[PDB]
Amino acid sequence: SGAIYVGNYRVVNRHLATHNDWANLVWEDSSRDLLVSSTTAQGCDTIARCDCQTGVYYCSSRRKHYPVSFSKPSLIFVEASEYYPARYQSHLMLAVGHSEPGDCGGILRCQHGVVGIVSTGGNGLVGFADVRDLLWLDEE
Ligand SMILES: [Zn+2]
Repeated sequence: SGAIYVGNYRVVNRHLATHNDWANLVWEDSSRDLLVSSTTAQGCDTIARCDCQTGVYYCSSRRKHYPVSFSKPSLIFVEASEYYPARYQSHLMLAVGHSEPGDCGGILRCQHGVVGIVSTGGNGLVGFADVRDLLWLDEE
């Protein structure tokens, strides 16, 4: 589990979105596994605005923060998980690392802020849904 709280936005994995999230929907994209909802309270998270490919992500299944190198956001085939069929996922970044389904929503950060959230796993890779292209999270 996990979310990004930027301004009056909450960013979650689309597959983990709640009724409240859908009742307060701003934007969602199945192909990216992202959903953004509106919040009453101001969040304090900063979205990274950069092309960094090194960062640190939180892995809840190991209670560890792992430094990782990660790929550029791309359209990648993802094998079946407990929450999606085998399919193409867009704006996805891969690293070598541990990811169980419960690790979805772990934050990946660099010196510039939040890069993305864990969205995929298996075959010894961890996949992160990028958020750095969503410049509208910074305003409104
Ligand atoms: Zn960065």
